[PDB]
Amino acid sequence: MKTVTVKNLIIGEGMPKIIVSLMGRDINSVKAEALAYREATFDILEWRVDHFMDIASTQSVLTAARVIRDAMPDIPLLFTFRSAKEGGEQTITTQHYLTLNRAAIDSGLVDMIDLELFTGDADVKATVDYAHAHNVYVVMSNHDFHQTPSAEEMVLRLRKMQALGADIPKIAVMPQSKHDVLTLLTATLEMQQHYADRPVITMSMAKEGVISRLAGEVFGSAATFGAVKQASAPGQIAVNDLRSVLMILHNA
Amino acid sequence: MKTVTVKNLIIGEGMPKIIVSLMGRDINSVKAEALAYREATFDILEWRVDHFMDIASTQSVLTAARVIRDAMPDIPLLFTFRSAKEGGEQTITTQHYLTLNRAAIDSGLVDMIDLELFTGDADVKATVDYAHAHNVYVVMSNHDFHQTPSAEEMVLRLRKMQALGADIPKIAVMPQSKHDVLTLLTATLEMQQHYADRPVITMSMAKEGVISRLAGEVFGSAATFGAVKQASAPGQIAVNDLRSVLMILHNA
Ligand SMILES: O=C(O)[C@@]1(O)C[C@@H](O)[C@H](O)[C@@H](O)[C@@H]1O
Ligand SMILES: O=C(O)[C@@]1(O)C[C@@H](O)[C@H](O)[C@@H](O)[C@@H]1O
Ligand SMILES: [Cl-]
Ligand code: NA
Ligand code: NA
Ligand code: NA
Ligand code: NA
Ligand code: NA
Ligand code: NA
Ligand code: NA
Repeated sequence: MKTVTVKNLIIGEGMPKIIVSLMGRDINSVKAEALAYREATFDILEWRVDHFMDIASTQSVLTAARVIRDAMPDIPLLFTFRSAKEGGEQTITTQHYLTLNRAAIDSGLVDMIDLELFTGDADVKATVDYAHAHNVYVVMSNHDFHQTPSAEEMVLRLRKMQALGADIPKIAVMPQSKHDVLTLLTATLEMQQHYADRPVITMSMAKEGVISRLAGEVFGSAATFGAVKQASAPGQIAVNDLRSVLMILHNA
Repeated sequence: MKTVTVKNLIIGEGMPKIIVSLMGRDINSVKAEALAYREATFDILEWRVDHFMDIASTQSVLTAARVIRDAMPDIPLLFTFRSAKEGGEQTITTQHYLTLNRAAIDSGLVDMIDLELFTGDADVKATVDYAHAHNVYVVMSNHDFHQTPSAEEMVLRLRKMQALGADIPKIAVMPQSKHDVLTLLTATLEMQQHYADRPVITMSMAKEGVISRLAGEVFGSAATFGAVKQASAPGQIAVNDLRSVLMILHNA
C-alpha cells in the first residue's frame, strides 16, 4: 500500500477521511462558502469546479481557487471538474477540461486534482505525469449514475486507474437495489484483500447506498463524502453525523 | 412482513430494536444490574439465565425472573438460557432446559423466550406450542461461535425456524474474515427479501462483524444487541453509540 500524505493527512490509514464539497456558482458565493466551511470539521476540501459558472475564464477559476486556499491554508484541497458525461453540472470541451486541470496543477494552489479515467488514455497519462511533475496527487475517478456494474468490472476499472498512475483510484456507482450495495462493498473488499497497492475510494450512491459511506474502514474505502449544507452527490449525510459514525466504528 | 408487538414495541419495522442483556449470578446481583440499567436507553431486556448460579432450582430461576419482571414492569422481557452447546456459560440437560422454559412461559413473567433450533425437533415443537398457547413469543436461535456457514446454509436455517413456528428467527455467526461478514449480510438480505414473512434477527459477531449490528435497517435484521457495561457476546458496542448510529441511518 502506497499511502498518500497531504499536509500531514495520511490517506489510506486509520479512519476514512472526510471530504466535503464546495459548490458556489460565482466568486461571491465561493468566497462566502470558503469562510463558512472553516468551522465545519472534515479532512479534505473538494472544490466542485463544474458548479462554478465562470469556468469560461482561467483567471476566474484560479482566483476562486486562491480564495479557497486563502481561507483554508492547512487543508488538503482537491480540484474537481466533474464532466457532464459523468454526472457533472455542465459540458465543456476535453481541451478546456485539460487546460483547467493543468492550470490548477501548475498554480500550486491545490494539493490534488480529480481526473476521470475514461477521458482518454493518452490524455490521462499526460495529465498524471504533469500533476506528478508539480507535486500534485491524482484522484482518478469513474462513475456510473445509472446502475451498479458487476464487482468484477468495478475491480477492473480500479486496477486500470492504478495502471495509469492514479494516486487514489475512486469509483462511485448507483444502486438499483440493496443487493447492488453489497456488490459495491464486495468489490471494495476485493481491492483491500488482493489489489491493495494504493488507497481506493468507493461508494454506492443514494439513500440505499448510505451504509457504504459509513463502512469504509471495514471493507477498505479510504475516504467518504459528507455534506456541509447541500450534498454534492445523492446519499451524502450531514458531515457531523458522518464523523460521529466513523468514530464509533473506528473505536468499536 | 407481519410484525411482533410486545408492550407497545413493534419489532420488524422502523429502526432495529436494541436488546441489552442482564447477567447476574444471584438475586442481589440481578437487582443491582436492573437498577443500573434504569439509567440506560434500550428497547428489550434479555435475561441471560446461563449466567445465573442456581439454575438447578426452578423456584430460584422463577424468583429471579419475578424480581426482573417487577423491576421493569413495562419493558419487553426475553428469557434466554444460552446453552454451552451454543456459546453459553454453562451446560444444562435438554430436559431441565425444557423445564425452565416451560416454567418461564406459564408463569406469566416473560414476554418472549429464546429457544435453540438444534435442541431437538420434538422438544422445539412442543415448546413453541406451549409458548404460543400462553401468549409468549419465541425467538428461535442458532449460533456458531467458531465460523460462518454458507449463505445458503444460513438461509435454510432461518427458513426452517419459520417453518417450525418461530415468531422471530435469529442467527449469530462468527466471521473468520471480512468476506464472512458480507456472507452474513447477503443471507440476511436474501431471507428478508425472498422468504421471510416475520421479523428476523441476524448478526456477525466480533469487531469484524460490528457493521452487521449497525446496518439492520438496510439489510433486514429487526433487532440488535448492545452493551450497557459488559457485552453478552463478542462485538456488541456501547448502547448509546449503537442508538446514535441507528438513528443516523434511519434518518439518512
Ligand atoms: O460522494 C459522491 O458520490 C461523489 O460523487 C461526490 C462528488 O462531489 C465527488 O467529486 C465524487 O468523487 C464523489 O464520488
Ligand atoms: O449479540 C449476540 O451475538 C448474542 O449472542 C447476545 C446474546 O446475549 C443473545 O442471547 C443472542 O441472541 C445474541 O446473538
Ligand atoms: Cl500546461
Ligand atoms: Na478535474
Ligand atoms: Na464536460
Ligand atoms: Na508548468
Ligand atoms: Na453482571
Ligand atoms: Na431459553
Ligand atoms: Na399452563
Ligand atoms: Na404474555
